Amino acid sequence: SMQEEDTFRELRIFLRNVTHRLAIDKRFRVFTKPVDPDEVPDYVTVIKQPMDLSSVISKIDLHKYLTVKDYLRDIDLICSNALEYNPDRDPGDRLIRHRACALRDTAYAIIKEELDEDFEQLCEEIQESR
Ligand SMILES: Cc1cncc(-c2ccc(N[C@@H]3C[C@H]4CC[C@H](N4)[C@H]3CCC3CCS(=O)(=O)CC3)c3[nH]c(=O)c(C)cc23)c1
Repeated sequence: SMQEEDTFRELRIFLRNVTHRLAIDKRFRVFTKPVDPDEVPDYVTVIKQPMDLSSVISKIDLHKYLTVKDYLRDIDLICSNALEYNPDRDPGDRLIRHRACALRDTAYAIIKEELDEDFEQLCEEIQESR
């Protein structure tokens, strides 16, 4: 309907704002763009699907997220990837794993405080009717 196009445009607005707020945080710089293959030449082999906050914006714009839940899958992907690709005790790995977890925790916390559950529920129901 028209009532439904609006619902997803509002979602896209919501998600772009949250994503922007993560992307401007200095701790998450490492997650903002796709990996530089010169810096980590084996990344593509170790990680099935790279994900990053730039890509998440592109996906929002491509109407790829119909629910916040689907969005959070990709935030969770950004984080799990980092935990997978940098597992070691060394401080460089610990630092990025911390930041990965902090990204994930921040996203969820913004969403907890700012997403209306009835809005998310409406998004899920319009989605389920397709
Ligand atoms: C500028 C840039 C562009 N593209 C990719 C990266 C990048 C580099 C290194 C790692 N992982 C390292 C694996 C081994 C070797 C050292 C250490 N363990 C680890 C470096 C950790 C470092 C990352 C940059 S920081 O400023 O956040 C401080 C901690 C990378 N690992 C990744 O998972 C990603 C997404 C990129 C990346 C950087």
